Amino acid sequence: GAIAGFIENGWEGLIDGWYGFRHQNAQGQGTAADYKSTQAAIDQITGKLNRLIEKTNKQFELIDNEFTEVQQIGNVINWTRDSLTEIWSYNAELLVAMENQHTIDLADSEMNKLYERVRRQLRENAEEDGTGCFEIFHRCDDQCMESIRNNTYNHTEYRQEALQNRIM
Amino acid sequence: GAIAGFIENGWEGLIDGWYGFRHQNAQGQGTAADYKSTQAAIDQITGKLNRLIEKTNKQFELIDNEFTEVQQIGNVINWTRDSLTEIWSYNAELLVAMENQHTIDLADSEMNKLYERVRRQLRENAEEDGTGCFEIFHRCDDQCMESIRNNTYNHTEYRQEALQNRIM
Amino acid sequence: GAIAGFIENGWEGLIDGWYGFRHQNAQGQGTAADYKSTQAAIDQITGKLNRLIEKTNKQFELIDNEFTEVQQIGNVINWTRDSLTEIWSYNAELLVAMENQHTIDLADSEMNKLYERVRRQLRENAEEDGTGCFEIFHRCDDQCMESIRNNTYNHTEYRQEALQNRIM
Amino acid sequence: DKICLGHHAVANGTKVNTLTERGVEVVNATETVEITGIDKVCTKGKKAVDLGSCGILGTIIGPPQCDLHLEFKADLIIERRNSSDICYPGRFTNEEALRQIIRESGGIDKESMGFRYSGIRTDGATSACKRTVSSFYSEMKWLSSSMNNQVFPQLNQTYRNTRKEPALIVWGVHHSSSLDEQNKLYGTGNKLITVGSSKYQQSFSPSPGARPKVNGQAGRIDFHWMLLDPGDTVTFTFNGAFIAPDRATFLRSNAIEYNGKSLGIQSDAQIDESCEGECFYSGGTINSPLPFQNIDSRAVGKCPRYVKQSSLPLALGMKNVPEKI
Amino acid sequence: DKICLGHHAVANGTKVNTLTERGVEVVNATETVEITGIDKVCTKGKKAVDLGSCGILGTIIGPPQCDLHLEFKADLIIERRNSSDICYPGRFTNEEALRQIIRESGGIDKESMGFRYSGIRTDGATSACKRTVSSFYSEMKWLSSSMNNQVFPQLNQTYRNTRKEPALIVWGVHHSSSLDEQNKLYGTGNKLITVGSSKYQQSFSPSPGARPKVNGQAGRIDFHWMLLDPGDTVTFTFNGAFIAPDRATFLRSNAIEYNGKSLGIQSDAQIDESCEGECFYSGGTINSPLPFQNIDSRAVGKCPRYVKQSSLPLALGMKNVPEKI
Amino acid sequence: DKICLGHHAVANGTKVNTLTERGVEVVNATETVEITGIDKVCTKGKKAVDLGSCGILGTIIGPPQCDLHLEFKADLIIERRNSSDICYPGRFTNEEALRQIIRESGGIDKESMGFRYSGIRTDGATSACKRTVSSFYSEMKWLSSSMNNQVFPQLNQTYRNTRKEPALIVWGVHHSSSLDEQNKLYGTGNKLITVGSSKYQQSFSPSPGARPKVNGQAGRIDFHWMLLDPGDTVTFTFNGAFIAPDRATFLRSNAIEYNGKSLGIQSDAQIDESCEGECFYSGGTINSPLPFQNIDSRAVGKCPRYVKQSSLPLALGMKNVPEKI
Ligand SMILES: CC(=O)N[C@H]1[C@H]([C@H](O)[C@H](O)CO)O[C@@](O[C@@H]2[C@@H](O)[C@H](O)O[C@H](CO)[C@@H]2O)(C(=O)O)C[C@@H]1O
Ligand SMILES: CC(=O)N[C@H]1[C@H]([C@H](O)[C@H](O)CO)O[C@@](O[C@@H]2[C@@H](O)[C@H](O)O[C@H](CO)[C@@H]2O)(C(=O)O)C[C@@H]1O
Ligand SMILES: CC(=O)N[C@H]1[C@H]([C@H](O)[C@H](O)CO)O[C@@](O[C@@H]2[C@@H](O)[C@H](O)O[C@H](CO)[C@@H]2O)(C(=O)O)C[C@@H]1O
Ligand SMILES: *[C@@H]1O[C@H](CO)[C@@H](O[C@@H]2O[C@H](CO)[C@@H](O)[C@H](O)[C@H]2NC(C)=O)[C@H](O)[C@H]1NC(C)=O
Ligand SMILES: *[C@@H]1O[C@H](CO)[C@@H](O[C@@H]2O[C@H](CO)[C@@H](O)[C@H](O)[C@H]2NC(C)=O)[C@H](O)[C@H]1NC(C)=O
Ligand SMILES: *[C@@H]1O[C@H](CO)[C@@H](O[C@@H]2O[C@H](CO)[C@@H](O)[C@H](O)[C@H]2NC(C)=O)[C@H](O)[C@H]1NC(C)=O
Ligand SMILES: *[C@@H]1O[C@H](CO)[C@@H](O)[C@H](O)[C@H]1NC(C)=O
Ligand SMILES: *[C@@H]1O[C@H](CO)[C@@H](O)[C@H](O)[C@H]1NC(C)=O
Ligand SMILES: *[C@@H]1O[C@H](CO)[C@@H](O)[C@H](O)[C@H]1NC(C)=O
Repeated sequence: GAIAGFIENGWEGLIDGWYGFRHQNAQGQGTAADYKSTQAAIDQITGKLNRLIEKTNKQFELIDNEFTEVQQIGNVINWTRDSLTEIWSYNAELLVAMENQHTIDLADSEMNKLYERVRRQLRENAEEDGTGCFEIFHRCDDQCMESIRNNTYNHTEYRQEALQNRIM
Repeated sequence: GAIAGFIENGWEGLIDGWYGFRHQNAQGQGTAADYKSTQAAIDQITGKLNRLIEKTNKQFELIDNEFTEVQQIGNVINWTRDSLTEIWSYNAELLVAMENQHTIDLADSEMNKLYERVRRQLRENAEEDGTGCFEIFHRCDDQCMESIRNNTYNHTEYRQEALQNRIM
Repeated sequence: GAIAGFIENGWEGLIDGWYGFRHQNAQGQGTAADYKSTQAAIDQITGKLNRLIEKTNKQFELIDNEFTEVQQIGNVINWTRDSLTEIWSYNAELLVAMENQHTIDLADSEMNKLYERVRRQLRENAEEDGTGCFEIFHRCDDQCMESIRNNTYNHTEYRQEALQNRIM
Repeated sequence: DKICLGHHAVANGTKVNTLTERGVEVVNATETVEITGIDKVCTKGKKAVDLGSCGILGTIIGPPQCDLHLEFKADLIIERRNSSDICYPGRFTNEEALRQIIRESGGIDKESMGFRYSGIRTDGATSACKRTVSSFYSEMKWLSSSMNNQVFPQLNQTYRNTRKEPALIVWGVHHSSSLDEQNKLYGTGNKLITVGSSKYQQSFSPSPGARPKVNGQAGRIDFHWMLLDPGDTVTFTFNGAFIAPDRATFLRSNAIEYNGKSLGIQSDAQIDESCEGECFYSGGTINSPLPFQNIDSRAVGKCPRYVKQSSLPLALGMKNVPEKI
Repeated sequence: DKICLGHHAVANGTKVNTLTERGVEVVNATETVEITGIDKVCTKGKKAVDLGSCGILGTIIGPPQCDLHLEFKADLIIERRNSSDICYPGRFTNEEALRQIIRESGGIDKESMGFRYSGIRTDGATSACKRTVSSFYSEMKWLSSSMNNQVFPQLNQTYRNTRKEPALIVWGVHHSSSLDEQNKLYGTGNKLITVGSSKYQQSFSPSPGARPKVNGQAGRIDFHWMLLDPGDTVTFTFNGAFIAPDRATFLRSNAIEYNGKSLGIQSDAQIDESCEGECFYSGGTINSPLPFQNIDSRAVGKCPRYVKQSSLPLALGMKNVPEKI
Repeated sequence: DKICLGHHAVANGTKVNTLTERGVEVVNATETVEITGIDKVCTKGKKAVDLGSCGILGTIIGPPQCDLHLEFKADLIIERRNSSDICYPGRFTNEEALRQIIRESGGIDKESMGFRYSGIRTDGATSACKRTVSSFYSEMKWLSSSMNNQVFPQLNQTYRNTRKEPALIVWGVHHSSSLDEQNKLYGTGNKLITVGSSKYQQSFSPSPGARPKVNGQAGRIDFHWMLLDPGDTVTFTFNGAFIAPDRATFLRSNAIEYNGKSLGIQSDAQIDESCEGECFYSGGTINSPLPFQNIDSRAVGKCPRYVKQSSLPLALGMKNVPEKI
């Protein structure tokens, strides 16, 4: 019945977004994707694959022959072609590993960007619970949650209420 | 008339430093570059270019001839030289992209280093406003700002005043 | 006589762990390694060296001869072998530098992971002192320190005491 | 009361590799190495010629099997395996470098080199070049004495490259089956062919003798060539054993006889004019979205990079962290 | 009262390099470039043959020094420097490509090619191939007239590859010291050897003459070879100067005469059957945990990558930050 | 009241590229690919020789155009295009490998090989080597009969390398314009030159005949060479057609006759002794701060790496984030 954020868990039930909010108040529970920070992740990842082509594609012709072989020269061409293949194989494999590290890390960054955004938005009206969640110390209805989600929450409206719930 | 830090904005008017403080108090507004954290960024970036030479420069001689060509051997030398060129072109381009990612990221790091320094220096006397700024809850004159800037601010001197302004 | 955390200093006296806690309370001082976060660093670093082999090892045979040389063909084989060597030398050197950046950065990450863990665990019962340490505002005996270390500290037990020490 | 931040997950994701770690599970991934080709040469929107049985060097001299390709125009030139460049046994000098030329010509144009003759047999033929009846290279003339054992005249021929494109000029040297047979066809004496350009000058003598019988003939004809700059003369001088050029070859990417620059591929695959393709190998065509291929090292054209690996999975979404109870 | 977080440090750490910076001090490090080899060829668990004085091409024709290796079986084949492939002066045609074949054979098997003779001298010998007495290549027969200055017969020999593996067939052409000496041994006349396969056909004539004296002899013997597919016949035809094959060589990685695929190394080092090794160079063996080597560019087998650098230090622990007062 | 942290910005910054993204705007940037060369060979602080019309192989044998470079001393050797290594038509055997030797010698030293003669003409000349009057290679002697159609003696010459450096020894074979002209100069008979070292032994016969007329002459002279180890003898034996060496060439990087190791460049550019440079190409010099160049693939010396790209912009400051209202 309890809810937890990203610090432990990914959400199998968030099916129309990459990132999102899950909440809890008198009204009950809710989940909402976040469009802006999902799209920013998607934008950095579409265009991969195309960038792997730009970086590694080429134009060449025949230098040896298959239907009538050209042997002293041909034993070195085979050896040089094989050597260049190992270089390009090391390079491709490294490029994909590099691209993959960057995808995984950029996704982590948009999650942290967004949590830091909400943390600095709630100011002193809320406290971090350790699991990627904020415990809010005022009464926060469904139209106040959306306030936090769409970045228009005015922390002053609720500050004194929060501080009498936080301290006492 | 209002001031904002790095989280939204770069400062076109900071013309004698890379990083810096901008403030606000009864005395009025002010801007000051920060020498130490500017120089630390500059130090990591001078020596690029030289490092690109170390890593990619070489010594070679003639193996084919331009004024009297050496054709079976020469058609493979041309092909092998062209192949090595593509490898080194991929490598140079990758090296510059890598160096460029590192410059951009190291600069972001010296800005965050410095903000984290000031955050932990103000302790409980100040609150983050979300734009890279701290709202200070005591009276902070020009010689107290410099106190925060030169890292000698004693947060205890002002703690009780701050907490009676923060809570009430 | 005073203690400081990682933000300034490494600890020459932590000799049975990579990461650890150092504390201070009525009982006196203490130091304890942390097994989980030390082992997680060690796990990511063992298997280097083996991964450098996977990525760069090969199988080849003789193409030129040492006891009876094969000269026009041999002057290009020497030149192509030397060229491939420079490529692989650039690659090996880059691979080690890359691996080294990753070791240094992953170690920094397990230290920050662990500090962020403790920060979010103490909640409002403690304050960051700037040097990698938390000033705790309740009375915290040796069996409460272990509570913080083994991640079972219940911040609620001590909250009201902390807040009457923090605010007044 | 409370708000959480989070990211999606799926039940099973796909394993990729990073620099640091092997088998990291992400939400979404795509392959990067193409392993599957199109078993056809895809010529859609290209002008292609399948030479079939015609070896490409044959389009210059003109054996029976190359009769449909003496002048041809192509962006894409397909060579086949069983192909032959000749009928009457023998081979080209510096062949591999003449092929690479015709392969990237865009096709060849042919023009008559003007040569006329007197008191010679010029209509020499062979059961080796059969059409309706014994015949010979469509672009060459075999020159013999006109009466058996008569000695062959000392003759000079000049041709001057008029066009602004360089000319392909081929000639041959006939090597009789024995010293007797040379005497029959050219007469007794010392046989010498000399070919003179402003950059080229070589001379050739027949080397008569009993070779193995190929295509029914123990003699040989050996072809040689040169490239003739505009405004230059080739000089033919010879007293026998001479296979003379009747037409010069001009490349079409040097000129509406024009057709820029071709790619010559060697392939075992049927032509398909319905699919589009830029990269070809002996099994057909590679047409992929993917940046790498594992199909064939020796692919030619606009091609994905060949790599040893058959799989390099790329991540297209985040590290997959399954939900907890 | 207070709790700190921290990480270990040591008093002196080792300098490594990163992409960004040079000489970063870490807690722990390891070398990655191997600079030290094992000055022995390490054959533990491998079947090795040290050919010593026997040049590898000698194991086919069989000079005195190769007498112990005419049939041999090996995973690892060691060639030495002072080695000689012949006794009677002369050399192999396309040698370097015949070596690379025998080097990766796994050893060679020998079988008799069946040839018998009539009215010839077949027991020709030379002070150049000495055993107990003047002798000759153990796998070849020298064929002369049987009476001085008698002219040598015109002869035909056929051998058909029966086995499913391709056959190594070697023959020689003797080049007499002068035109006089050729007459003595083969008689006067035109000397011609012709060798015919279904893929191969070449012919050879002796070129007699005064060469420098090597191993006491001014004549020469030149060896030639071919690979004979299963079910194919080689045809020997000759009227003199013929060094004939008495046994055919079959590779063992093509067959319990079997021994898959060998590595041929060239080395100056003693054999040691107590150490294990997969990578070899002229100084011995490289057997290292390390991914790179600085020892020799020309190492062969399963090898660390060669690099120009003699050191590339890898970090195995964190950046070392010394403790402060 | 309030304090902000921040970083600088500028109004327009320059676009660079990262691994992740294309066209990121930063505050400061610098080019890394050099596109602009110095159209001069920059020899400041180097000893250079411009060979001009003198082909480099000419400095060994000594045609008229190489008269100022017979002994020369250089760190930097500049070859030109129109250069010729000879006067009397003919060419060097294995030339390209003799050039690469002289190019990296540091200059050549010359010493007399001691040869004297008897009853021969040794002062043979040619309108092809003109100085004041018809002349010949300054370091060679042309040897003829001394009376027309007289047969030429059988002669032996030995020279022993005394110095601790290996010696360059050149000789020639004259090929007369016809069999008649050979008879005039050397007499009738079989003409044979044999050259013998302890590692080298070759023999040469003239091949007389009507070649095309170059530099007014239809004959040819072909030069051959060898490297003679210290304490070794070359043996010259010949009965005609012999162009003999009068001086041996010793390299200067093998010795104050000493001048270590040279770089040989081929360039179309004027010399400038005022600029400094380490990397050269046919258009002149590359002297850049930059790590890469786009100028010429075939540059030689201490050089920036050649790359296909004409621009790879490097960032020297942070990502530029313009200020907001
Ligand atoms: C131009 C000419 O004479 N052509 C002959 C040709 C040549 O004589 C010969 O190939 C020179 O190599 O030979 C032709 O075939 C003949 C065979 O039918 C015959 O049985 O043997 C002949 C020599 O003994 C000759 O080979 C041919 O090419 O088919 C006839 C042709 O008219
Ligand atoms: C098969 C045969 O006759 N073998 C001869 C051999 C050949 O005659 C000769 O090598 C052909 O090149 O020569 C042998 O040695 C002889 C020397 O002893 C002699 O002093 O000179 C001879 C020629 O003048 C001949 O070289 C040999 O190979 O040792 C003798 C052998 O029976
Ligand atoms: C050493 C000698 O005799 N030199 C001759 C030289 C040779 O006779 C000839 O080049 C051998 O190839 O020829 C010289 O020129 C002559 C021409 O003037 C002449 O018109 O034709 C001659 C042969 O018919 C000969 O070519 C030369 O090299 O200039 C004269 C020189 O004394
Ligand atoms: C998830 O990754 C897949 C690739 O595996 C993406 O799907 C491809 O989408 C394009 C058009 O979007 C189609 O042309 C392809 O055929 C799809 N590939 C296959 C093989 O199905 C998909 O867009 C990605 N979606 C997300 C949200 O990551
Ligand atoms: C520190 O690094 C060293 C490598 O320099 C590690 O020690 C090696 O350990 C293995 C077994 O653990 C031995 O086979 C090697 O011989 C050791 N190397 C040498 C040369 O001594 C050690 O494990 C690392 N320890 C830590 C905690 O980092
Ligand atoms: C900004 O980048 C420029 C490079 O574009 C730096 O300027 C070069 O500075 C050196 C000496 O400092 C001069 O030798 C060069 O000629 C300058 N380059 C050019 C082409 O002007 C400058 O130092 C950098 N400054 C900052 C603060 O980033
Ligand atoms: C925040 O709330 C206070 C309540 O008085 C209001 O005055 C103010 O305009 C609000 N908006 C911002 C952005 O401060
Ligand atoms: C901080 O301020 C208090 C005020 O009493 C003082 O005692 C102390 O020395 C100051 N300095 C530090 C670093 O604590
Ligand atoms: C925390 O402490 C309170 C004290 O009442 C207790 O009720 C609770 O179960 C504790 N544990 C957690 C994890 O909240």
